[PDB]
Amino acid sequence: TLITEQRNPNSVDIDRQSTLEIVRLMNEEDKLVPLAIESCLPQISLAVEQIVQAFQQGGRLIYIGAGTSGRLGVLDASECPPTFGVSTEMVKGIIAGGECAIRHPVEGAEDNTKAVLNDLQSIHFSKNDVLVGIAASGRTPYVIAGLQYAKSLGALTISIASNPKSEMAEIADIAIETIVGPEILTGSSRLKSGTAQKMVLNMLTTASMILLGKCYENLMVDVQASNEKLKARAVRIVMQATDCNKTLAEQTLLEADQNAKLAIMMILSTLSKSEAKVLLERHQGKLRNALSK
Amino acid sequence: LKSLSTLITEQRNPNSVDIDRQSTLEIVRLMNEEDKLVPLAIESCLPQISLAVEQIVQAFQQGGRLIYIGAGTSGRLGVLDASECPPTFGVSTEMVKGIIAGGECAIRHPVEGAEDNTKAVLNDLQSIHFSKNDVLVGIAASGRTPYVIAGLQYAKSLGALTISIASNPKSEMAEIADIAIETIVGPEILTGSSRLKSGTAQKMVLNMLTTASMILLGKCYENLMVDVQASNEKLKARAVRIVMQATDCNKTLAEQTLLEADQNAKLAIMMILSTLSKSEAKVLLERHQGKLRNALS
Ligand SMILES: CC(=O)N[C@@H](CO)[C@@H](O[C@H](C)C(=O)O)[C@H](O)[C@H](O)COP(=O)(O)O
Repeated sequence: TLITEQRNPNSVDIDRQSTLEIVRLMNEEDKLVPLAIESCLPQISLAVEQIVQAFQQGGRLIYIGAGTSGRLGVLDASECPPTFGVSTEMVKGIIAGGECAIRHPVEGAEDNTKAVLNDLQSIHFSKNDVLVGIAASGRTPYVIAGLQYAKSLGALTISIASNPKSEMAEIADIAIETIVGPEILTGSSRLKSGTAQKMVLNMLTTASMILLGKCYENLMVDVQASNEKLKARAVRIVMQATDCNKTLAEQTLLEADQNAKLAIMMILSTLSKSEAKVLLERHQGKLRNALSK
Repeated sequence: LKSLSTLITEQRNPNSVDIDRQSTLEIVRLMNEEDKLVPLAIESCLPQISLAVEQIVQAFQQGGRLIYIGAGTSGRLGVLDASECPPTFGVSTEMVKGIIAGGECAIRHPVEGAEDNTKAVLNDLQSIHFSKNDVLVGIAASGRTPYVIAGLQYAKSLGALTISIASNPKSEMAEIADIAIETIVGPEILTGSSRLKSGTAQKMVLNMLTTASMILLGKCYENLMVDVQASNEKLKARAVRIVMQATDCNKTLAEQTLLEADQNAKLAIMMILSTLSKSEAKVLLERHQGKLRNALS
């Protein structure tokens, strides 16, 4: 009786339509997703602010889910250290069934309310951490038990689901409800619900990191340059922020240990490396504040 | 700073110059406004996506596999979409495969240099015995990731159909590939953060490539995925439910017909709706390529 499980009347003839019609239909349904997220903007906004607050108190952003949801959690978290320069501990994706569940099934993983207890305890989940439970259905027991444990510790709990008034929503402090409508292939939550979940998670990390100063203007100043594109982007970023040349950007970057934010601080302040480090620290890595003062 | 200024993926977004000073709600609203651009960008790609699906369907029918390659988020999304196919469609793990630069180490974190390593893609493709009957989909926002470029070249040299998905127009990847899909989502909210709009566009396109191709293989009755073989207890319950949902019959007929059809839900549905016996239903279904409603005339 859940929306996620309903049949979609616009896809009833999909088994006899042309290739173009099927993809047109899917693309049409896809336009529903950003609209569905729009209803959720106030809750998402509140989520970010609370996450930022938790980050400032030493807590982490923890994602849990099974199957596609858990994989999306891992995907979003994976990108935080190279984009924002933070540790792997800061945003962690946990998936039902562990490491292999990223590619492979794990029978009963989504129904194992005992395992989520172990999974959260082995990372010492605490009152200061934030738990986001992700399940299109809103009733995945693994996620439910996870949320319950987090709530019992006094931790902030966020639920992301695609059915209204879910059990997950009831438990969680903040209920994000992405009502994307019945899927094109009945029950295929990986489609619109997966897309919505990616959009929401992308917001939770991007927005919170922007607010923690993990960027400057719209430049990725905390990027970890682990390849040719990224190494060239760091140089580019320093030039964009300072109007200096390529030679000076590379030189400073080298001196700043490939830290573009530090390099920018050094160039726009004429300060030495150690003093630029000192001023940045004193303003929590917020380059704008470190230069404003 | 090399030629990155030329690529939309590396360009600055006018709407987010001050994003480090905008309020929390302004930030999420902007990300949301920009998200709206993505299905629109994919709309203009529908004819190429169609061509790609049709090619993939031929390959599936010729015993070929659908192979995804990429680095970083792209690679991960290839792996994501492929990982979902066996449970979603009741297919073998071999039929859709996701390969990511740097292997299993890259799945949770970056691997230093992996996207640059043009030798490694040769090993990765050879290790799964990539052949001319397979379809290679190269996935890269920038359209110039050398790992993926070399991937495609190797595939092309074999005579395998090649598909590229990129977010910059007229890319090197597009030049090499037979079918070029070009999702122009515009500059990201955080400059160069291709995990965002490009990642979303990538997921949407991959989802179409697998979902539409599976539908064309006849896996569906109306908008139900019915190709399930009840090899154990939990697939049986899923089969019974889908037989019931498709034919509006009761649990009794669904369970009995499942038995007579050797645990094949699709054939069970065929028997019930046609009133034909197992062997007869099998013949008629084959004559219409395993497409249920075409067979039921
Ligand atoms: C830009 C960034 O800081 N991180 C992301 C994307 O946001 C990149 O990945 C990182 C480096 C990784 O290896 O985890 C990106 O996914 C690859 O460079 C693929 O680029 P592309 O081939 O054009 O799709």
